[PDB]
Amino acid sequence: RLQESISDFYWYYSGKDVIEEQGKRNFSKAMSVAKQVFNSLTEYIQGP
Amino acid sequence: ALVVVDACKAHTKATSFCFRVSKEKLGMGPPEIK
Amino acid sequence: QFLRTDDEVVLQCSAEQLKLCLAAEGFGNRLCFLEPTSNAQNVPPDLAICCFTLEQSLSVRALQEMLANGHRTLLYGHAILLRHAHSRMYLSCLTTSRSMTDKLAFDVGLQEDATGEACWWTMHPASKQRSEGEKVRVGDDLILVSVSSERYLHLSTASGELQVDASFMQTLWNMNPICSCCEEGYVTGGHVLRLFHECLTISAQRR
Repeated sequence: RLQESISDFYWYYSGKDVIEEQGKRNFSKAMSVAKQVFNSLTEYIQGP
Repeated sequence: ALVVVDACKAHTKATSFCFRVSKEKLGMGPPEIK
Repeated sequence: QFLRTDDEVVLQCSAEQLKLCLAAEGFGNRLCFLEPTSNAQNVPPDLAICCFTLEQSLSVRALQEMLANGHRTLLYGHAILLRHAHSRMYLSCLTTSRSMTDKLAFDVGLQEDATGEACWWTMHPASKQRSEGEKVRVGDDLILVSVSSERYLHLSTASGELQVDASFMQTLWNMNPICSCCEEGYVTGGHVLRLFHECLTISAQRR
């Protein structure tokens, strides 16, 4: 659900080249929770 | 069906042909046609 | 087992339980009408008029970019571009209706142009059993809606016999893949060939 959200978020502004502030800050506080959900399933699998 | 008859009333007992090798006194499907 | 790109499908609906498939004439009488297949014990049906195949399954509106500008796995939510096997044409909808009843019931046909304005028809499930991104398969529930028009393929309940319309009426469909991508030299059901050993021919009522 996250990747099919942010993939269409990217496909929404692929037409404009230079991207401005608040859209990429909305990108930033989404990739900041992506920062932790990306390893929250890795400390389920690095166990022996 | 032996010559051709109409497909308006062509039924199962009239037109049903089949293919066999030589039959004695007796996913997708299996690959048997060459 | 599961659906992928480039399967010869046939769209079923069920209305006595009547089994109905959507047919295609081609080269004249462009608005396409149906043919029954529940009564196969008294009529041989025609399936070459309704071999339908899709080859492109892009995203929800992935041609956002291309309207201004191997075989992939399709999902629930993704778009369909259809193709016939007889006409080699694309399935679309025309905006001039043949209903003459002012109920906003448009009728579909096939278009020689390759413009993806009203030839793209995205996919949606019926119930909450499957959700967005789920696994498409045989024998499922289907709801199909367009992009630039977005009306649903339904059956006629107003007058005459039954035919397919595009209005605000949601009728469930069935995908039904029939022929997959099989190898060369190996015949499947619905391929023309000849029986040489002599040719199996008809003379010039010529029966």
